[PDB]
Amino acid sequence: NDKVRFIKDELRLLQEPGSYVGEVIKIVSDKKVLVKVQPEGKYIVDVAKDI
Amino acid sequence: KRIQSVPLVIGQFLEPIDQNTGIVSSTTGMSYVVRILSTLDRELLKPSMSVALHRHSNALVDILPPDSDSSISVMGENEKPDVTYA
Amino acid sequence: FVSNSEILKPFEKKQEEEKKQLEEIRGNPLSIGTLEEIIDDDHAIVTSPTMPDYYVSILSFVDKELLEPGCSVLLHHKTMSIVGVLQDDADPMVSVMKMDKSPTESYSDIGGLESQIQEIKESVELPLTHPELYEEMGIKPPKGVILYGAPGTGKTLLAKAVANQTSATFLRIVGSELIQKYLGDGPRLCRQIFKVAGENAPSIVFIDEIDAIGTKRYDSNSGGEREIQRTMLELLNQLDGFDDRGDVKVIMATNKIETLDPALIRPGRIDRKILFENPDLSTKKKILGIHTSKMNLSEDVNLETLVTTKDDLSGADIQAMCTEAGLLALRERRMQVTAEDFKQAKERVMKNKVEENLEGLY
Repeated sequence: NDKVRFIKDELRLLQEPGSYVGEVIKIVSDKKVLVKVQPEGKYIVDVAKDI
Repeated sequence: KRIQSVPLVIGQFLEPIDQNTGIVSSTTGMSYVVRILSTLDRELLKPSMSVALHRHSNALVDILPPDSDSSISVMGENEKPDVTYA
Repeated sequence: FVSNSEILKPFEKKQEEEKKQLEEIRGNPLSIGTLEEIIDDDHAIVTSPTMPDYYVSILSFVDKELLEPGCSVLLHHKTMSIVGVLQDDADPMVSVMKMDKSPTESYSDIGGLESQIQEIKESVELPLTHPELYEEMGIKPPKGVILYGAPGTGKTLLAKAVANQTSATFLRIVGSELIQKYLGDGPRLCRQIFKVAGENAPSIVFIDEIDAIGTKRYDSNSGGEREIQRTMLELLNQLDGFDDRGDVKVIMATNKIETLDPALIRPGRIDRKILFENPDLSTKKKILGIHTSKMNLSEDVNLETLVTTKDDLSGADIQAMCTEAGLLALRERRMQVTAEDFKQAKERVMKNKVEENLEGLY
């Protein structure tokens, strides 16, 4: 029964744009991390609330 | 599995991360981390195996067979044995 | 209660109301880039690592004096507007700058040279430690001193003990790094050496053992005769064309300064010249006691006897015998070095380490 609900709800996961790829460079006291994308440049985003 | 149909993007697998989740690198140069389709398997692919991706969402679609077209050699020898070693 | 309500209350209220606007500004992926140029109209041009071209205005959290061509700024995702300037943290870029963690090498180890030690202390350490002497006098302090002498006179440890008591910035550069393989990068390096060192603290530029541009025998990095004139004259312009308030000191030392271009010295900047010779029997007695201070010696070892056996030796040759004598006792694991180790140590130094000079007269 769970496999029925996992596959039907996968449409929302497949239509999701996904996520980028980057690396951590430096951090600040504002809880903002500097993410360096390999093809692109560097970006400052917000860290996850779990960690 | 058949929602993707025609509009597919050629991807390439890199490294496994999570169960039914993997990182892919397409020919556009932008690497994305998506979830593996339920009909596929991590053991049925290779670290260098090329896969298919969605046009916009770039989600994993299907595992291509272990035949890379690219250029140059492509398939194999064509009319090569025209001479001997003597 | 009353004071905190009229001071801390209105200030903390404005800070909380301000940071609510920082979400729509300092949020977003916050792309970065390189600043190109500014204008009195409050506008600039920034190039991200993806190489775009954008022309926008100047927002808050940045000063006009802080904006310089070639720096790092912070752009915006949607509006693509400059958020502010981002200063470089975790040291000024290149970390090989020899920031001198200060192992604290004192003057007691270089003792015996005190005749020539107080010479460099007055032209280097004195204006840094006691600037009131030169300022109230009216004379301009010298920008450094040039050193010349035979190898082994302690020219390397002389400048090391000076930077210890000054507690300021001091640099150590090898003379062979002034020339690179690519054409044009030689003088470009010499520009960044004095630029970064002059910005932070009254630093000192010390380049030791300069073989630059002589007896080439270099297949790889040889740049011809064009690298000769560009690299050398770049250092001369740093002591002439480059303006400074007197906080930058340049001290050069090597084995032979005759092969170098004398026009590079320009001794109107450097009024101090220190030479070096071989020590006598009285000076070697003080140098020998320095290395043997922490060494454990037996009762049959005499300090004056070892100095008498020394013939035509420098300060490095004295430590060479103290090191060789320690290695002989280390093989047998002896706490106190016996007299038999010094007998075999002086024979190995005078044979290999000490070679007859090409002087040859008399």
